[PDB]
Amino acid sequence: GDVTVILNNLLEGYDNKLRPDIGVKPTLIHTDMYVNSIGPVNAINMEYTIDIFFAQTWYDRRLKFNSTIKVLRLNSNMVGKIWIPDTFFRNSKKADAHWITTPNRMLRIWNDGRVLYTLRLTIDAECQLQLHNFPMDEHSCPLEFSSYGYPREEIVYQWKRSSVEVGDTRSWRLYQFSFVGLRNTTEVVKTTSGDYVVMSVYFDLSRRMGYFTIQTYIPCTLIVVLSWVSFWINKDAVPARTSLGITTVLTMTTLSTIARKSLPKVSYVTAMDLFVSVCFIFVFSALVEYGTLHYFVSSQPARAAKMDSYARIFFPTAFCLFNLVYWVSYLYL
Amino acid sequence: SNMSLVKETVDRLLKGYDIRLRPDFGGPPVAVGMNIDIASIDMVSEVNMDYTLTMYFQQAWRDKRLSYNVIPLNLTLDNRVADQLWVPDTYFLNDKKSFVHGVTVKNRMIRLHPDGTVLYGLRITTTAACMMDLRRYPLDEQNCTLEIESYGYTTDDIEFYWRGDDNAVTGVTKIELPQFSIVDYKLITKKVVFSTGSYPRLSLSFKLKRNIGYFILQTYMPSILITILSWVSFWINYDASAARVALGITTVLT
Amino acid sequence: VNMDYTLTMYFQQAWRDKRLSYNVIPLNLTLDNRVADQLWVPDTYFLNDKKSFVHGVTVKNRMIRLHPDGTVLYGLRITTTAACMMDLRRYPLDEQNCTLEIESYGYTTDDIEFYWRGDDNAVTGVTKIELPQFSIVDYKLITKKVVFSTGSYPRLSLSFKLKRNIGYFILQTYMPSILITILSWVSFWINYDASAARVALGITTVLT
Amino acid sequence: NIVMTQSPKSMSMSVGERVTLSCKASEYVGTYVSWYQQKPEQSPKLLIYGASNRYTGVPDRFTGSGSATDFTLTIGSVQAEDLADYHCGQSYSYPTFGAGTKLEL
Amino acid sequence: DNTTVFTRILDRLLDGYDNRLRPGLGERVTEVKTDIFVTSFGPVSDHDMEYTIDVFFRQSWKDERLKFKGPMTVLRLNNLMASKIWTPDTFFHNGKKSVAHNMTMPNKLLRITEDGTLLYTMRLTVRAECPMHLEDFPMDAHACPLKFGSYAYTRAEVVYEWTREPARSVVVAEDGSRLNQYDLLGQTVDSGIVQSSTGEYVVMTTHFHLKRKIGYFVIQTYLPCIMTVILSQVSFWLNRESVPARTVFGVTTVLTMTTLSISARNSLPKVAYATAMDWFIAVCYAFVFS
Amino acid sequence: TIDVFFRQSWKDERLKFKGPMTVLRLNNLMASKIWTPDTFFHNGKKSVAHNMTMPNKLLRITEDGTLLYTMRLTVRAECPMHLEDFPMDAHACPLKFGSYAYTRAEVVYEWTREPARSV
Amino acid sequence: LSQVSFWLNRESVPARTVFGVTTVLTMTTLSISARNSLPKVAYATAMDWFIAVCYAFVFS
Ligand SMILES: *[C@@H]1O[C@H](CO)[C@@H](O[C@@H]2O[C@H](CO)[C@@H](O[C@@H]3O[C@H](CO[C@H]4O[C@H](CO[C@H]5O[C@H](CO)[C@@H](O)[C@H](O)[C@@H]5O[C@H]5O[C@H](CO)[C@@H](O)[C@H](O)[C@@H]5O)[C@@H](O)[C@H](O[C@H]5O[C@H](CO)[C@@H](O)[C@H](O)[C@@H]5O)[C@@H]4O)[C@@H](O)[C@H](O[C@H]4O[C@H](CO)[C@@H](O)[C@H](O)[C@@H]4O[C@H]4O[C@H](CO)[C@@H](O)[C@H](O)[C@@H]4O[C@H]4O[C@H](CO)[C@@H](O)[C@H](O)[C@@H]4O)[C@@H]3O)[C@H](O)[C@H]2NC(C)=O)[C@H](O)[C@H]1NC(C)=O
Ligand SMILES: *[C@@H]1O[C@H](CO)[C@@H](O[C@@H]2O[C@H](CO)[C@@H](O[C@@H]3O[C@H](CO)[C@@H](O)[C@H](O)[C@@H]3O)[C@H](O)[C@H]2NC(C)=O)[C@H](O)[C@H]1NC(C)=O
Ligand SMILES: *[C@@H]1O[C@H](CO)[C@@H](O[C@@H]2O[C@H](CO)[C@@H](O[C@@H]3O[C@H](CO)[C@@H](O)[C@H](O)[C@@H]3O)[C@H](O)[C@H]2NC(C)=O)[C@H](O)[C@H]1NC(C)=O
Ligand SMILES: *[C@@H]1O[C@H](CO)[C@@H](O[C@@H]2O[C@H](CO)[C@@H](O[C@@H]3O[C@H](CO)[C@@H](O)[C@H](O)[C@@H]3O)[C@H](O)[C@H]2NC(C)=O)[C@H](O)[C@H]1NC(C)=O
Ligand SMILES: *[C@@H]1O[C@H](CO)[C@@H](O[C@@H]2O[C@H](CO)[C@@H](O)[C@H](O)[C@H]2NC(C)=O)[C@H](O)[C@H]1NC(C)=O
Ligand SMILES: *[C@@H]1O[C@H](CO)[C@@H](O)[C@H](O)[C@H]1NC(C)=O
Ligand SMILES: *[C@@H]1O[C@H](CO)[C@@H](O)[C@H](O)[C@H]1NC(C)=O
Repeated sequence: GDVTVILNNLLEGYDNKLRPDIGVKPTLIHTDMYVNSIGPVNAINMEYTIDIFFAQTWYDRRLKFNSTIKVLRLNSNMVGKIWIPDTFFRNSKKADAHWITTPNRMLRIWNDGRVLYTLRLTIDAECQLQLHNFPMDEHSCPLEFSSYGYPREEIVYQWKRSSVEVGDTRSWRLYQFSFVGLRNTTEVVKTTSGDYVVMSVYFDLSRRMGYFTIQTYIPCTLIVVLSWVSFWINKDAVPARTSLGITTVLTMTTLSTIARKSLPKVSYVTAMDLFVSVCFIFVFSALVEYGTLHYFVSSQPARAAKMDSYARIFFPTAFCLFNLVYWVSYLYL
Repeated sequence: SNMSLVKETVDRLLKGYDIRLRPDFGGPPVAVGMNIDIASIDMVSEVNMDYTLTMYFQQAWRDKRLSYNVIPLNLTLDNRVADQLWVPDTYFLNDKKSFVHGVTVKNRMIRLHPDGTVLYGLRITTTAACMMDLRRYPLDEQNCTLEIESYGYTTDDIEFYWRGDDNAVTGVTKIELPQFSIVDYKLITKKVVFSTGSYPRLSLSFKLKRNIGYFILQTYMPSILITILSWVSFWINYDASAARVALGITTVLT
Repeated sequence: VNMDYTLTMYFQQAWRDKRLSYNVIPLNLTLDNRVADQLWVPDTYFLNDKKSFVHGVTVKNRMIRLHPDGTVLYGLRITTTAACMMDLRRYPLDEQNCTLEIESYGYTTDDIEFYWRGDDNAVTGVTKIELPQFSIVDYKLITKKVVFSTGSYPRLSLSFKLKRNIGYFILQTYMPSILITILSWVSFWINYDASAARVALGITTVLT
Repeated sequence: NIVMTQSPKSMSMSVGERVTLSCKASEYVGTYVSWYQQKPEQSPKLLIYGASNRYTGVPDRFTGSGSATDFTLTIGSVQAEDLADYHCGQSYSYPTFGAGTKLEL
Repeated sequence: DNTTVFTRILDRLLDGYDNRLRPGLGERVTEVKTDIFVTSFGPVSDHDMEYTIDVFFRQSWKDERLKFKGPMTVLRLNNLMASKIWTPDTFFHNGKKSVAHNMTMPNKLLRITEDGTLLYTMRLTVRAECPMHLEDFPMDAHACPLKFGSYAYTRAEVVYEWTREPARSVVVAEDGSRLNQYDLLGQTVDSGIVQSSTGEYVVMTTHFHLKRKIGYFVIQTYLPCIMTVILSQVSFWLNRESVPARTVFGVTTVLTMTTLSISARNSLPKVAYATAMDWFIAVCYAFVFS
Repeated sequence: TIDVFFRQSWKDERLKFKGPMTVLRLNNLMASKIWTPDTFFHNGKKSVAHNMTMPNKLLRITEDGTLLYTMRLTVRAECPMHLEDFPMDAHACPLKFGSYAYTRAEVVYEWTREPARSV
Repeated sequence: LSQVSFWLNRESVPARTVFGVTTVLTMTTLSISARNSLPKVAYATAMDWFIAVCYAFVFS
């Protein structure tokens, strides 16, 4: 009817290469979001998937009409004919909008020129996780976005009071982590082209320790007590105790390989490989203890007889002390 | 108003413009200056013999046709006008897959200046292929680069140079790698000679040095401890034939 | 593991368009592959494909070829990763059977008619396919008219029958298990006084 | 330099029988050996280009047989005018011709 | 106004140009001269029986509809002008998924000489096929072909040829070898004529002769097999009154041989014949069992 | 993953005609010159619309304006699972699709047959 | 195979030791291979409880 006439009058003498007020003042853009789901945070690539509904609203004095209808509600068929800011996410490894079935976009041009432009995004953002205290570690890793070609003097972003709103926090794919909070931040960065307004949203993720427990902490200690069992077998049965020790060492190194293969290649010492190395050292100590016991049996038997009962008390006590110290130091940190 | 003036200036610049002709199509070569802001070197694979890096590749040339004097400000046009201007045919020789990121728009900048200087930036993610010499793994230093060359235009049609010659590449000292460490980086400007002509070429070469802590902790320590556990078999008396054989065999298996 | 199979074919269609009929020149015109964006070409789709593409090097690999009587030929070079649902109740001694259903999408049976050209020499190059594991035993061409809630659409089927070779499995998993059982049998010739030797034999055998 | 040993060096055949000439290269020359017919006081005329491909104007009795190294040229039922020199020459590298075979009756 | 006179030249050049008809549609046969400059011979994958390559595909024909006389001899035009003229539709008969790099602009090149001779160069990665016979594994030698011809243009319309001597056409860069395991010996070009269901086409074939390096397979299969056999034959020097030790020797050597026979076979595609490494592994297993 | 024939049908009063045929079985390229609803899947991750060999779409314009627009999709949706009975568990994998940029006061969706016989 | 270790006589120590150790190793690798199939989830499944009980049995 007359809405076609309005849309035709808005695009007569319209240049979609020039931002509104190109030579007057910067364009204030209000940005909102809606985090549907924060996908799996894989430590190997130091990245995490997020799915958002990015909404940008600005003022355009050229798309200003005066008719009975107050607001124009449009699909993505009029996005390529008006000006659209070139907001890009500075820490996204690979990100893309959705196109099924029709391009997921929304354009609402109010009566006074205020435009709202909403799109759906699936961003594989990047954040370098400091993999210390593993797996009792907490991260706060961001999502930063800014204009690409427009510096601070041309496009200025600004959060709304209730801008970012998480979803249900129940149907998310956060397996090993647990959402505890978020915070918005705005700063200005320097680049080879100029000064840019960079907005950020920091998500705080806390690794819940329910899986790595049964994956490495239970089998390692059970392997260690398997090694301790040799301290009760009679000292005359040599092959039994040697097999115990050496096969326990083999299983220990295999389990250490798996545990270290969990997270990526990092050149520092975490809290999990520290645990598996202490367990490996304990099994090594048990084996060399039996070796010295057997060597001393030929020289003086009572020495080894006392050594056995001494080790029976010294080994579990040292293990329990180390476990207490380690867990206290790495949990309350 | 100022917007009408800007609109008429841009409509004047883009009217009577031929994309098939570089600036000075008969005269001297065009001078394209390169800047690079490396965001991150994502992954360095020894199995595929390549690495992935994301950069803000930026070029700056002087197009005497896009010159204006009625307004003093630097126009920043929409990134869709780069299909109506001339931009140099710069390609990376050792790339395998690359893509300008396209969220929320095609990530490129195209900014004109009042003296004609055009500034064209991209956000590329190139999987450069660099072959490694693993004869000293993991106590080795890789030196593998990124080569930037012009495809269509020979050296009498285009000239590449770094802008600043030492600040053209930034963001290297801020890169953290989980396994490597950037020792230094070099910027080389030269010419290659193919069967069709002599073409310009730039090279940004990194010298990564591999860390040793993870390898020691993961596969050097178990080797030494298994060797010592093998030595343990010497304290066992020669009468026990089921113990020393078991120790040696299991150490071999480990 | 994906229950699929990737095949590259030269898929050619030939119809009769009366509007592309010329009687001035006597030669069979062959136009660039870019004129196909201005003709009508049938909306053919493979029903059981998952990811497919017309090869685009050095150009979009398609052929358009008119004829002086209006007949049009239209060939593509497709690489379809079709779905091959397998019954593995006899693996690796099984004969598989997976098809390639070629159906027209938009046009009912009163708007298009599919038929193999030759009806036996339509599909060539099957006896030249040399697979590393399977071996094509037979292929059959079928012509049906499927019925959906929006009409009755034509359908062609090209069906293979791949027989899996058993040499590799005889090499990899049958022979080691057989020799491991033979090894386990040695545990009887050892004297029954040896308590660690026979247990070592049995345990290593179970573990292998 | 790829040397071409053409055989036989001199052969005589009567009219009406199939004659076979051979030309064996040293290295690989893949279907890139041409056969020329040089009558006396005349310039050579190309007979068989490629490996087995008659030049436009060549009778159907000349036909070639190609390979990677060894090549043959067969003339079924030679006439009285087929008496000339027959040179094989490769072109996979810089062209090097054979010694030629004198055809007599 | 030099850009203006060149724009006038290019506008007069495409006045009445039909980019759907080859030069000399009914009056001649097109002669496309081909050339290849392999910048990098990628890694030959043994499982997929494929090999990657990265070439500079140069083509050149003569289009009389593009004759021009001006201040310059050759026109080094953009890569988008090549979409408004006729360009041959060469395709690789044994390509799987090849890409034509377009970073940053489309990687192409067009030089229009003043007498109509065109030069059209592309930079493209071809992921070609290379069927292998692995009966001499890992001491085999292959000839990985790279066939390319025309699509939709038979032998009567478009014929291909090499521009320089066929030996000096397919060039390889010096540092252009990403072969970790193989070793490129040399190229070998050839021309042929194939017959399809549509017509009779011209096919340009190029073989790259490869020769596998035994260095890895030695240290990873032949060394452990020989070491296991030696460890097993050590069992004879022990005394006969030691049953557990000799039994452990035997069973551990058998387990090692089994794990090795399973692991080493995993590398190769599932072929139905026995390679050489399989014969070595079988003989070592027979020795341990003996 | 789920391979669907997503069918839609609205009534456009601006597409009434009067000719020899009743239903215009048009080509899939006419669907871009008319209005077609932008139905998006609320939980789909990476859905593809197939392009072999031509765009797998359909358009039948009935003489009274009743349109019909089917696509062939391959939807990869999210199915949140509670793996507390693994491997004796039962799941209910949802597939939610609605409109984008069109609220309830503008575009309402409805099944075309009895809701038990639509999917 | 672990509970079989009870029918052997008390004089043969290395045999019972081998039984015990190899059954514990098999249970460890089975637990790992069973957790590998699932997503890295932070609760305990039914199969996890079954494998824990079997581990308790072999260790006992
Ligand atoms: C190197 O080479 C690469 C390979 O060629 C190249 O990649 C290509 O890049 C270009 C440039 O970006 C892409 O072209 C654009 O793609 C946009 C969306 O891209 C998505 O979709 C395509 C598939 O495109 C189909 O789907 C969209 C969405 O529905 C349609 O809009 C398309 O027309 C097309 O639809 C047909 O096909 C469908 C089947 O798929 C059918 O169902 C349908 O019916 C049609 O038949 C995907 O391939 C993309 O994936 C790639 O990109 C993502 C990006 O993140 C990558 O991650 C991924 O890995 C892939 O690489 C992606 O998913 C299109 O929207 C866009 O079309 C608009 O823009 C152009 C340019 O401005 C216009 O000319 C055009 O007319 C369109 O404008 C209209 O529509 C917009 C809608 O927003 C309106 O706003 C606008 O006003 C205008 O409306 C007018 O026309 C309408 C009709 O068109 C009409 O309805 C209106 O009323 C009005 O009149 C453009 O096509 C191309 O897809 C890439 N291809 C590939 C294979 O990657 C790369 O860039 C090269 N690199 C360099 C450096 O050069
Ligand atoms: C990594 O390897 C590359 C290539 O192997 C090294 O690049 C080489 O760098 C040297 C030093 O600049 C270049 O030599 C120079 O030649 C110019 C010629 O005018 C001369 O003026 C200089 O004095 C110097 O001799 C050499 O050409 C260059 N080679 C290539 C192929 O680019 C690089 O130095 C290595 N190290 C690092 C940290 O990148
Ligand atoms: C899916 O398949 C369809 C059908 O083949 C593809 O549509 C075709 O897309 C190309 C590329 O945009 C169109 O070519 C264009 O033609 C216009 C003239 O209208 C020209 O100005 C452009 O420069 C370009 O050459 C082509 O016309 C179009 N087919 C039809 C019938 O219109 C579609 O691109 C395919 N999608 C993907 C992702 O491959
Ligand atoms: C592979 O599987 C397909 C389908 O599972 C087999 O195709 C089936 O072949 C039989 C025998 O040709 C068809 O029966 C036919 O019925 C029609 C009814 O008129 C009759 O005219 C024919 O003479 C024949 O009796 C059957 O319809 C067809 N399956 C379907 C769904 O149409 C195929 O034989 C199997 N083997 C191979 C080597 O492909
Ligand atoms: C998101 O950003 C907004 C604006 O930057 C924050 O809103 C401010 O909240 C503080 C209290 O925390 C008030 O004192 C300010 O007046 C608010 N600003 C405005 C403009 O209303 C909001 O707190 C941020 N959300 C966080 C940090 O979670
Ligand atoms: C345009 O850029 C130049 C380069 O630094 C700068 O000197 C000038 O001030 C800029 N113009 C404006 C209006 O800021
Ligand atoms: C065109 O094709 C037909 C059949 O393929 C053939 O009979 C005819 O000879 C062809 N035209 C010419 C001019 O050869």
